[PDB]
Amino acid sequence: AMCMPCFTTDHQMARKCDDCCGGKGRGKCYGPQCLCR
Repeated sequence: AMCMPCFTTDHQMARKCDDCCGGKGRGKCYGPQCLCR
């Protein structure tokens, strides 16, 4: 499912997840998975 992981130890996990998913607000970190909308 995931675009990439979300690691809480990476304080920029939400920005990286957005980058994976195409830009601002497009990715959500839901537990250990970055999921694209």
